[PDB]
Amino acid sequence: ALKTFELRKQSQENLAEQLQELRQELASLRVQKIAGGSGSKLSKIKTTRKDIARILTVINESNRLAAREAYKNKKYIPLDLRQKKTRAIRRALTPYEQSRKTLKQIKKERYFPLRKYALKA
Amino acid sequence: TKGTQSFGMRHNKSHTICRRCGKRSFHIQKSTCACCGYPAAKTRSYNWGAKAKRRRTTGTGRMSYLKKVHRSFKNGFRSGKPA
Amino acid sequence: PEYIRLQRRRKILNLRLKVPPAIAQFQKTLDKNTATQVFKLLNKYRPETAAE
Amino acid sequence: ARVKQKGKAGAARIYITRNQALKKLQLTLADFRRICILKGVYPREPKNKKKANKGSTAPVTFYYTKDIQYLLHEPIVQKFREYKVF
Amino acid sequence: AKKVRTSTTFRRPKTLQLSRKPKYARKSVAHAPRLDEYKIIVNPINSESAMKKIEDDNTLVFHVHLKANKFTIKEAVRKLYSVEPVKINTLIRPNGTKKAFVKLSADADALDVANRIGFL
Amino acid sequence: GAYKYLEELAKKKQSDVNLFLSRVRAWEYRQMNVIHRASRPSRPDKARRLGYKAKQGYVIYRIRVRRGGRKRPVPKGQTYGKPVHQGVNHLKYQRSARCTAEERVGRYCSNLRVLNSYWVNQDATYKFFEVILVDPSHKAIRRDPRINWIVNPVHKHRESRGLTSIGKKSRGIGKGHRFNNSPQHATWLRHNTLSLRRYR
Amino acid sequence: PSHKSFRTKQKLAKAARQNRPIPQWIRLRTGNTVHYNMKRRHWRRTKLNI
RNA sequence: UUGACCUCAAAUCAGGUAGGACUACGCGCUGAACUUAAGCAUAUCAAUAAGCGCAGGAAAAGAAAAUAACCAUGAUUCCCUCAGUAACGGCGAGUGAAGCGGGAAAAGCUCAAAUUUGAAAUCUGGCAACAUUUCUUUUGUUGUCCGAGUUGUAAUUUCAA
RNA sequence: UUGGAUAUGCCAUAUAAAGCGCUUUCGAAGAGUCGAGUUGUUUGGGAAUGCAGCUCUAAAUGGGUGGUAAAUUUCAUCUAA
RNA sequence: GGACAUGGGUUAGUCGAUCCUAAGAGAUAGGGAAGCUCCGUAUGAAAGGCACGAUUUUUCGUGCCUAUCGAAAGGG
RNA sequence: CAGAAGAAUCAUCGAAUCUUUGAACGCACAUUGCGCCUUUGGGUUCUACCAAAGGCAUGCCUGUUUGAGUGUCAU
Ligand SMILES: [Zn+2]
Repeated sequence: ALKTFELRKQSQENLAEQLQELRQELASLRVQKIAGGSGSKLSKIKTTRKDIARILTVINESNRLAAREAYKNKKYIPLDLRQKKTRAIRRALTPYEQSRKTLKQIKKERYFPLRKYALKA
Repeated sequence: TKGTQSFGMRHNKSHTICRRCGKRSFHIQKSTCACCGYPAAKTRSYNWGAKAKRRRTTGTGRMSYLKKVHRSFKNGFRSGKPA
Repeated sequence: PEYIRLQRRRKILNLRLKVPPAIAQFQKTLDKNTATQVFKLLNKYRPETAAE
Repeated sequence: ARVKQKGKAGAARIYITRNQALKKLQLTLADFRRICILKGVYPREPKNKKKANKGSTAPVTFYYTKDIQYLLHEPIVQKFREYKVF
Repeated sequence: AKKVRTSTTFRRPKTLQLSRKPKYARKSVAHAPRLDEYKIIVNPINSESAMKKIEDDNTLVFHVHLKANKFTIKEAVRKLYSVEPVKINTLIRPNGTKKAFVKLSADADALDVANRIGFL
Repeated sequence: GAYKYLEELAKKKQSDVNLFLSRVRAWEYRQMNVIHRASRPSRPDKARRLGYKAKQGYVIYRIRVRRGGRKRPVPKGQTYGKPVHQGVNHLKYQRSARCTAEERVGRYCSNLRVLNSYWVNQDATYKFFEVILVDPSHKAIRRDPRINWIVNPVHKHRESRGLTSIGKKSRGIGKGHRFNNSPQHATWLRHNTLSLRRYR
Repeated sequence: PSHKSFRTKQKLAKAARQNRPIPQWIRLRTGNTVHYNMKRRHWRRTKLNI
C-alpha cells in the first residue's frame, strides 16, 4: 500500500508518474475484472483506487501550501484560501473595531474605571 | 358528463419534470412549477400546507454542508493541523 | 439625453419664473475688473498646502 | 453541424486590419504605432487580400491577429495610460 | 468651436473599457483536466456482438464516459493504445452508459489490439 | 455656523423663497427617476441633525411617493363579507409615506443600512423624501465608534421591521398611558396568556 | 416514443436499474431484514409518470 | 482656446455587499369568515387564521415631551398584585387596561444645534515595510502617494447639564 | 486551550488630560414636525386612545401631559419631532 | 406468453432535434404596488457600430448609420 | 461469500475532494441546446480542426479610469 508520508517527501513530477502508472494499472485491473478475474485482482482494484486518492490528495495539499506560501502577507488572497467559518462570522465586526472608542470614552474609562472595592462588616 | 371514450384522447402532457424540485409538476405553457414555484427565486410554500412543507423541508435531503458546519461548531471553528 | 434636457430646462425655468428678491440678488455679480483685482489679492493669501 | 458562415476561419481569422486592431487594443493610432515601433510588429499581407477582408476589396494593411493578441498583454500599454493620467 | 450634429440623435459615446487586473486570483490552484483519457475510456465490451465487430469490422467496442465525444475518444484511444482510429460511432445505451464503436485503420489489427488490452 | 440659519429658514417654508425653490425642485425631481441617488443632501442641516456625516460610507437617495389613501386591491371593489368590511376607497395605510419611501429605498440598496430620512418636497401627486444611508461594509463606517452599531446584524432592514424614527412613530412606540397598546402583539399576548401556576 | 430527450432516457435508465430483483447474498447477511424488493414495477401495471 | 468645477454616464475597471433557505420564539404590514348574540346589520369571533415583508440567539423595549397630587416616586423588560376592576358595549351578548405596592434583573449613555481658525488637528484606498493570529486561513501598525472632506471630518458640549 | 490577578522586562513627550469648587455671567437644544379640523381604522379610553390619509399649519419660558368638550387663570411634572 | 428469471440489443457530416420565425410567451428601460409582484417589449433609455489617418500639442482626431424563448406536421 | 494481510462497514475530525443542478450568475432549456473572452496544449494532419484551464448575471457602495452636457465659470 502507498503510504502518505513517503508520498509527501517526493516531488510533484515524480508523483505525476506514479499517478499515471496507477491509473493505467486500474484500467488493466478493470479489463481483468470484465474478462474474468480472481478475488485477488478484484481486491487490488479498491487498493489501487485508494492509492490514486492518496496521491491526488498529496498533489492538492502541495499545491495549496505553495499557494499559501506565495500569498503569505498579502492583503488580498484567494477565497478558497481565506477563512470559512460562517457567512455571518465573516461579516461581523472584528474585535479591533468592536473595541474602538471615542476619546471622550477613553478619558472616562481612564480616569473613572470600575473600581475593586469591598465592604467591612 | 362523458367518462370512457373521453379518457382516450388524453395523450398531451400539461406538466413535465421540474429542474429544481425534480417533480412532475412543471407546467409547460405557464413555464412554472406547481410544486416549488420555479422559476421564481423563492420556493412555493404555504402555511395551510403544513404537510407539504414537511415533505420537502430541511433534513429530508442530505444536509451534507449543515452536518459539516455542526461538527465544526462543536469544536469552535478551528483551522490548521493538530500538532 | 434626459440629464442634458434637465440642465437646459432648469436654466429656462429659472429665466421664466418670478425669482424672489432674496434669490435674484445672486444674479447681480461682481464686475470683471473688480473680480480680477480681488482674486489678485486672494492669491497672495492662499492658505498653506498640506505639504507646506 | 449546421452550415458554417463564410469569413469565420482561415485568412479572415488570422489576419486583422489596422482599424479593428485599434479597437481590439483600445489604442489610438499614435499609441498603436508606438508599440509597433517598440515591439516587432509590421503589416503582413494575405495571399488573398479579398478573402481576408471578408469579401471586401478596399485596400487594407493587415496584421496577424496573433501579434495583436500578444500586444493585449504588453505592460507598456498600461504605462501609456499611466502617463495620460499623469 | 460648436460641434455640428448631422444625425438629430445623441448616441452614447465610446469610453475606455479596461480589462480585468485582479489583485488576487479567485482560485488558488487551477483544477486538473477533468476529462483525461483514463476517465474517457471506462472499459471494453466483450459481448458476442462486440467480438463479431472485432473479428470482421476491425472495430473495437468500448464503454466510455458520458461527457466523452468522438474527438476525445479518438485522442484517448490514440494515446492509450497507440493505434489511430479511422472512424468512431457512439450511442447511449438504455442503461445510461455510452458505448463507442472504434473502427481502426487497415494498418492496425483489431484482434491484435484486443489481445494487448487483455479482454479478448 | 450657518446650520442655525438653515434651520430657522426651513421653518418658513411658506415664504416666497421657499415657495419658489419648492416649485423648481419639485419640477426637476419629477423629471428624474422615482428613486435616484442624490449627490448631496438638499437640506444638509436636516440630514446633519438626523445622523448624516459628510464622509465616505454615507449615501443620500431621493424618492417620490404617491400621496393619498390606500386602495383596496380587491378586484372590482368587492369584498365578500359583512357590511362592516365593504369599504374600498377611504382606507388608510397604517405606515406613513415616509416609511414607504424608506422601505422602497432600502430594497433598492440592499447593501446599505437605512439610517433615517426626511421630507424635502410635496405636490398634489407626490411627497419627496431623502433617505440617509450607511454602508456597513465600508471601513470608514466600521472603524467609527459612533456608527458601528448599525453594522451589527441585528440592524438589517431597520426600516422594514419598524425600527427607524418614523417606523417607531407608525407602530405607536412611546412612554405613557396614551399608548398603552405599545408593542401591540407583545401587549396583546401579555394579557391573553393564561398563566396556570403549578400550585392552584 | 422513439423521440426522447436525454433527461428522459436518464430517468428511464435509472428506473430500469431499480426494477430488478435483490441479490441473493443480501438475504444471507447478519441482521438482514430484507427478502424481496418492495419497490418493483411493471410497465403495464404502474406508470413512471415523468 | 485650453482649463477649473458641477451634474450625469460607461467599464468582465480595484475591492466589497445584497438575494435563497429557516421561521418554534421577535418586529411589522395586510386581513377574513365560520362562531356567539338562541334571528340579525353595530358588536363578538379578532386587532385572530390565511397572505406579505424583515431579524436574532433572543428579538423588541429602554435612560421620561414618565407618573403622580404623595412626607412624593424615578430607563426598559418580565412576574405577582392591582383586576374581571375603572371603562367600553343593539349598555345586549360580551369585552376590558393603567398608577401604586411586592419581587426577578439592574447600567448607563451618544449626537444635531459652538470659530481648531496661530494652522482638517479627521478618514477610505494604492504602494511598501513590518507585526500579529483559533488561522500561512485571522487582525493590525508605521511610512509614503492618490483621493475624501470646509456644502464640515476630528477635539470640546448634551440640559442630569 | 482560555480568565482575572502577581513577578519583573521593555515601550511609553503629561509640552497633556481630567474630576472637583465659585461665577452678578452666559447657556446654541431636532418643523409639513407639534398642534388643530376632518375621514378611516384602532383602544377599556368614554366630547378621538393610538396610527394613517387629506386640509390648515405654530411657537419661544416656549411645547407637551395632568383620562368631560370650551374660554380664561393658576399650579405641578416632563422636554417630542 | 407483452408473465417470471438471465443475459444481449438502438452505431448518422446527409434522417430528425439543434437553426428560423408564427400565434404567443418574456427579461431589459421605465412606471405601479404595503408587498407577494403587476404592467411594459425600441417605449419618455446616453439601448453600437463601421471606415480613414507619415503619429495628432508622442493626453485621437475626421467622417458615415429591435433581447431571448416559442414548430420532432411550418421554413430549411 | 470471496479476499487479501498499524487492521477496522472503528471512532474522532482542524486538511482536501465535492459530478449535473439549485437564490443560481454568459443566454437558454419537455433541446447534454446556443454563444463570447484570455491563456495553454495536441498531432500522419498545424491560416484547419480539436482539447484543457480560467472567465463573461443584476442591483447597490467606496475608489479608479474613460467620458458627455446651448450645466456654472475662468481664461
Ligand atoms: Zn419544482
